[PDB]
Amino acid sequence: TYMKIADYGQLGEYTCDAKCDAEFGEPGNIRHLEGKTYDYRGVFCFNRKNLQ
Amino acid sequence: PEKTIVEPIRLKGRRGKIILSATPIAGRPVVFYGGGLGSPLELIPRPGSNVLFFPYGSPDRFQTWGDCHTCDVESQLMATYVTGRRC
Repeated sequence: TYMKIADYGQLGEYTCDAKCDAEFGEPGNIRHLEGKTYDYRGVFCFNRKNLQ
Repeated sequence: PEKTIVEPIRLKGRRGKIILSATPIAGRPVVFYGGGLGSPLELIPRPGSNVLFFPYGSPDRFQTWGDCHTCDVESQLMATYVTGRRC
């Protein structure tokens, strides 16, 4: 499992002057993905007479 | 008369003596197939008898190493000819 940053998002605008205030903007986003591991198998046989 | 026979052969001997149970006619090539042989092969019999010598030099060997549906045992070797007389 691993993290990912979807987007940083915008934080803070070009506010005017003489304005005792500020703006909260818009926070980013962090997702948390994950993944498996798959197996691969097989089988094979002989007759032990021609093998000998 | 003029019967035709397809029959399996069970090899016998270190020189490869094949005994047929019906004495092929006279000069028609009796044909051996299966048994790992890549292609059917023909041989002339001796007139009146039913003993053949398998050529030690084998033409092909279509082996099938590794298989779990039949344990690649073998396909058995057959032989095909015609017997009896004409008239």
